[PDB]
Amino acid sequence: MGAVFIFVGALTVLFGAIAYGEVTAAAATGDAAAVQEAAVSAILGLIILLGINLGLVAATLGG
Amino acid sequence: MGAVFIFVGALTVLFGAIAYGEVTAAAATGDAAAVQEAAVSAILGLIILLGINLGLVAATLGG
Amino acid sequence: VGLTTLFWLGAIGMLVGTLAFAWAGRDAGSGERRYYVTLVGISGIAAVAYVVMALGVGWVPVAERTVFAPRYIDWILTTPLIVYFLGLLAGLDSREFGIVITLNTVVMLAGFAGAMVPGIERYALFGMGAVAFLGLVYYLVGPMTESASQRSSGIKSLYVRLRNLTVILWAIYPFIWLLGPPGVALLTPTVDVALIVYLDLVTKVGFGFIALDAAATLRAE
Amino acid sequence: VGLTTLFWLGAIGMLVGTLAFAWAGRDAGSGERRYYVTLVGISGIAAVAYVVMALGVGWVPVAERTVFAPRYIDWILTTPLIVYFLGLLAGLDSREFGIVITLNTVVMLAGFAGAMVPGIERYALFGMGAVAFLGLVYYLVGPMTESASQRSSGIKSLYVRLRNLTVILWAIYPFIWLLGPPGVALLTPTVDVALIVYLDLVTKVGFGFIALDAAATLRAE
Ligand SMILES: *C/C=C(C)/C=C/C=C(C)/C=C/C1=C(C)CCCC1(C)C
Ligand SMILES: *C/C=C(C)/C=C/C=C(C)/C=C/C1=C(C)CCCC1(C)C
Ligand SMILES: CCCCCCCCO[C@@H]1O[C@H](CO)[C@@H](O)[C@H](O)[C@H]1O
Ligand SMILES: CCCCCCCCO[C@@H]1O[C@H](CO)[C@@H](O)[C@H](O)[C@H]1O
Repeated sequence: MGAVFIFVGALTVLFGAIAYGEVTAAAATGDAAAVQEAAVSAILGLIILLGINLGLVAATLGG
Repeated sequence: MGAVFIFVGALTVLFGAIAYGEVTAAAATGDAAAVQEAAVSAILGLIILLGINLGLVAATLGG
Repeated sequence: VGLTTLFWLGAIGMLVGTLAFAWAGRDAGSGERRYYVTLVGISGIAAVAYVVMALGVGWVPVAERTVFAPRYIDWILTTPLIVYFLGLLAGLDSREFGIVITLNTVVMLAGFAGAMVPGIERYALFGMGAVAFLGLVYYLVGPMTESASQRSSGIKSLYVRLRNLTVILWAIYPFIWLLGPPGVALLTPTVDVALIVYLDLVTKVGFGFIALDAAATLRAE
Repeated sequence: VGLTTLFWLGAIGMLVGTLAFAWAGRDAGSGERRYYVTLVGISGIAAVAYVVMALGVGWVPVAERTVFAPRYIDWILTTPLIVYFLGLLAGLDSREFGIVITLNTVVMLAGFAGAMVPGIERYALFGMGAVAFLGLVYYLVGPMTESASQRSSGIKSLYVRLRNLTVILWAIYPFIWLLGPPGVALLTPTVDVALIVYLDLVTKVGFGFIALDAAATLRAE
């Protein structure tokens, strides 16, 4: 389970970094609507990511 | 495990909704930097949320 | 969603737990009573603290941020009750109880003090809390686990499950402190509060429900 | 991070899996060979598809979005291999294999076709895929599970674990289709690609590693 968890924990921060980069890039623009757009994507993406990680975990540490 | 998962799945979308509301509220402002700020918080928050959900799941469906 | 709305959600969640723990305990003999009472204290205190914050009390301005005194006061009162519950399962003696409650109290006192300090030296207080927390974790996974391993199967199993919930989840709180308003304020006040509501609910009410579920099973075989 | 960088990460992840599956299989007798070969095909095909996208090929403009033909072509080729692997574990006969591969192929064909359709009628194609997917899930958790339950303990256990991984995770793909560029485009192209890389890696390489770990254990007792 260990290798599974740090895989999950590490990919989450790596996904968060990608999402953050998208938000900062949109921020550099000065367009508020662009940032909202990148942010809505990041939020939906992170929610889906939970589903994936939870799915992976439930599937491997369940039976 | 079922009641645990839909608890996790439902609180995630509820957290995503709060985060999204914060981003839209910042968007309504027209300030790009404000949106980045709300977005960075949402991203960090969602990453921490994965940790909580994963922690809860690992702890209950592990032994 | 406003902060007060989140605080009200916290209060309701804690009340629901408290009612559940009280009623589950109505079916309890001399040996189990103290566990149910402990759970009631844990969620009851938290419920009141959340009401206090929802009613707009204890919001303390610190430099350019807002710290919630009742949050830290709740933790000071309820975390030693959680440590107590764990120690009962583990079969600790008074001297062992004294050590872990002391380590626990240092964490919560340090964290509260640090949150109330405007200057950079608040991180020294955080650091003192963080070291004490590593000591508490050691006690939980080492000595306390060894003590628990001498008890019945059902008891050892509950201890490990609650120990794992506690160690993993309590370890998240200092990151929320660091990233939230008391630290570098990268989490908004709203996200900070929302994360803490969820986390408090799992560490108190989730903890209790895991215990309730195990207690019913042990008594039914 | 650019799209091509993500595609390269996908290709490397798939290559690492492919090398692992090939080498693990070097230790394999007549009974286990086909499973290892199947895993190599699954991750190998995916590795090449990712290279194709990383090299900037197959990026198809559709209205105001970009659809990746090699993504859908990969799925058309590799998902029936995953269904095949599961069917082997379950102990299916040719007629049973034919049903599930057919249902699987309808999902992937419908999803690819829908992604390539500019108009609102692409959701009808999605819908056709979604219904076929519910049929596939039924087959996986019903008939195929019943077939698997007649085999050895070690085999039934691997089947259920891989079945659970597959059903839960494959169910996420249509939501990414709907929320991403092919649907309402709420996910950016980058987030869309990043989610699919991770998901593909778990459903192919994670799947394979779970199988590798079980195979070693069965052979070592
Ligand atoms: C019901 C409330 C619970 C279980 C609260 C737990 C809070 C902690 C484990 C806090 C730990 C902290 C550190 C380890 C460092 C200093 C900051 C703290 C107090 C947030
Ligand atoms: C290695 C790649 C894998 C396992 C791909 C799996 C993809 C699916 C399960 C896609 C399913 C879809 C639906 C159920 C509806 C139509 C849209 C699809 C094709 C994305
Ligand atoms: C909320 C429910 C938690 C119940 C956990 C019970 C764990 C302790 O178990 C109790 O200890 C008694 C001795 O003190 C003994 O009579 C029995 O072992 C048991 O009743
Ligand atoms: C990647 C590793 C997956 C190996 C899974 C093996 C599952 C099937 O098991 C194999 O089936 C043979 C009959 O065909 C028998 O000789 C044995 O049951 C076994 O070798």
